[PDB]
Amino acid sequence: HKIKGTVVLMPKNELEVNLNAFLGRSVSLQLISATKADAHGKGKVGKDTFLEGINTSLPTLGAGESAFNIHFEWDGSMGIPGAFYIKNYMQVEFFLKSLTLEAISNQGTIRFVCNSWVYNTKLYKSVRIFFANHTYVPSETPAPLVEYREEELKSLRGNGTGERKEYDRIYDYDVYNDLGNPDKSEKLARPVLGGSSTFPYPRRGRTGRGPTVTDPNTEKQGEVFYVPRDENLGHLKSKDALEIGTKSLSQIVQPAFESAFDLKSTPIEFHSFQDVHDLYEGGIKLPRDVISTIIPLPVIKELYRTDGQHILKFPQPHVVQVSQSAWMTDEEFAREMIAGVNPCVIRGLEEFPPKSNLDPAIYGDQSSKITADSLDLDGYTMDEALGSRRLFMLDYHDIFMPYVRQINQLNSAKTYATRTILFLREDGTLKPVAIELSLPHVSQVVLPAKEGVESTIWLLAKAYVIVNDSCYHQLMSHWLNTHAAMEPFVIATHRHLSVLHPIYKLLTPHYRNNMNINALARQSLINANGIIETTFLPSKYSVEMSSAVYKNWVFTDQALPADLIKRGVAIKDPSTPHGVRLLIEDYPYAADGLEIWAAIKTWVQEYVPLYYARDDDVKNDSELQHWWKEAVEKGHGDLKDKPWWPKLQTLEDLVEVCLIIIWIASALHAAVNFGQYPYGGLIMNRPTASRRLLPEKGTPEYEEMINNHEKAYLRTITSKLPTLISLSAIEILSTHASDEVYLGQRDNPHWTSDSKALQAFQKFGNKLKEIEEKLVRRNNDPSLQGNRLGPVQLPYTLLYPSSEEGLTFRGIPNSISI
Ligand SMILES: [Fe+3]
Repeated sequence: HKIKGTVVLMPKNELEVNLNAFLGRSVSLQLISATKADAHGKGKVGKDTFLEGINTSLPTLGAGESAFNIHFEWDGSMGIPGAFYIKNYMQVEFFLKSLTLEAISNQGTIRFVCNSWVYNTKLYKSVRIFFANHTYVPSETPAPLVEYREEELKSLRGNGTGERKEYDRIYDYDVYNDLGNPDKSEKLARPVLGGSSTFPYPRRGRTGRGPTVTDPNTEKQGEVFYVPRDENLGHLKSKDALEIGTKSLSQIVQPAFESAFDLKSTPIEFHSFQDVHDLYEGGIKLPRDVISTIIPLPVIKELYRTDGQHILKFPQPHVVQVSQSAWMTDEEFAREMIAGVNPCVIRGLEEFPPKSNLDPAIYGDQSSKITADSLDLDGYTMDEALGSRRLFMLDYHDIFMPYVRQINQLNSAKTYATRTILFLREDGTLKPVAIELSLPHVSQVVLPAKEGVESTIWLLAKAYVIVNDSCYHQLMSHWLNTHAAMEPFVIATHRHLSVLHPIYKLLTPHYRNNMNINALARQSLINANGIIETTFLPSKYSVEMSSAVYKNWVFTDQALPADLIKRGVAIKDPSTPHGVRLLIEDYPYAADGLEIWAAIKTWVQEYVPLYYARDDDVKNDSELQHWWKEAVEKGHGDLKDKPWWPKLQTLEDLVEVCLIIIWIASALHAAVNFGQYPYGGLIMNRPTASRRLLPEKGTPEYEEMINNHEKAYLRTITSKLPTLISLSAIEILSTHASDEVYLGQRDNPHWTSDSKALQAFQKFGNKLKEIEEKLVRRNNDPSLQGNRLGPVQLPYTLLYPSSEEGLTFRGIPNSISI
């Protein structure tokens, strides 16, 4: 007869960085039948129904939320509602949370989970439609809803043309042709990444602003880089809009810092290690007009403590919280390769010497010059060490050698291509035993030393290694393997899986804020003269170097067990719980990771069978098949010919693909992202650039090395000004916003009506709490102190599932959210 409903929404003002106006004829809803169809087979549509009154007597409401009453006339000819249209006649958009229809019983309640911005009706080509929270593979869709389902998908795809506007909900692909700024200056031209065999690259979200005047292949600049509207996350609290901090850092803060150095208001260079420690003790003193430009900015103002006049004070990095000098030890240098910011590059060594795969015609003999007899392996012979699998390496030789010549031509950059040899001691810790520093076209081996000028040469050798590692970490482990690799799957999901689809509901929580942070990164982080180019060694070659590495990116090798085996740090072993035996038993990233991997695997294995009983059902799901086809052939289309792509013809394939996607977006990104300021907030520990080669004997640079090793170090690594910018950047990227959604959580508890899926999700969340307790016990186990805490006394918490807000060195978000 009449159906009572409650609409929950958020006015615009609540999510930026008058309630009676919603009443009257301002907002119309029309219910759509799931069971009665018109003559053309489409669900019957009801009459325009308007919000009747405010509902303050609702206790479930959250911050910024308002609830409205509504009553629908729905007679016996109309059936059961499964969807609704909404039309906003106001001039201002609002954020629609939910619609709930009440019935005589609690089972007869129908829930609509919306979470979508609704703009004025005149801006939309099609009326906004929303579905109830029932889950349906395509063949199970109630017949009267079939055409609505497909038409909404078509609306989300668009036609591949047009400039995208703020309120568009159109997902499509384009190449990375929007990073250069040639119309401003020819020196800001950058290669188009993607769509060629020279520069393969994952696609990003299409924006459609059109060509520059000087280069038809490059996309012109804009003040706002479009993302589909519901990707562009609002926040209740402006301090949680961390993603906009990078834009302010580049466009406002960096020019202000630069002015202070131009005017010689502060020393241009660090002169001692104390000058660096000062940054988080008494602070750095800057002119008042610089401070007054910085501290009124949202987000930016949270990065520093200030006296309001002259002081900016950075927070104390975790890595120096117990020992100011432990970072200099060989033990910590080695330990951070398995428990640091970038713990996933080290490889097992099964032959010696290590060899290069580079073309000898271009580079020279590239056989390693390290000799077995020069190494102190704690009394082991090389034969013994290899055979017991105690030798490991951090090999950046082949990755960097193709670019060293171009980098070293730049004015203030000089680098080597490095290899580091590591030995696994009988006590279970890694020992660095040699570093090889190579140039193309002298190339030196450096051995550990604790005394004399040689100990300084060794300290500098470690710095060149970490410059390699930092660049690889930021551009490859972090930017390429998580942010960039994931965006094509986000695009494909929205274009081809209905909101009704079980796999849409499984994956989309692991996409939150991903396209948004990436678009802001294209604008201010990885663009020409952006933050990365300004602060990291390779300058304008940074992003294209990640294209060279993408040539070898393999989707199925992103699975954690596969990665460990590929790198030779584990072996296949069915006698173990996880199917792999670690060659470095105490390996913190891998040992904790395997626990998280297994819990996600169990969740996916218990969810997929709820909707697919047999391999046939996977093959016959046309949305799933279109989704995976497009993700590979367009989204990662430069690699579409590779044989290792799963074909998605079996349940096992579907589980594997979903598990890998969830892994990349949650635990992998967390493990490489949230340690950036904790380890790298001391620039000497994680230098981002090197500016000169090793001094030659008999030069004043060499004499300086003998008499003042701290100054020799600081002249080698990142200069003070880029240090200040990069520390601010990585402080932002290392912070959890207070509205983060962590692994095992979801934003709405009624995301599906299927009680079976809800219970399996409850079990997943409980397992994560069990694992966190297990990991806590590992960090309290004295036998594992050597690798989990190290000389820096910093327990490895980066894979604890839960976290409070802030710069916490722990917590696994669902998604690539920062
Ligand atoms: Fe990130």
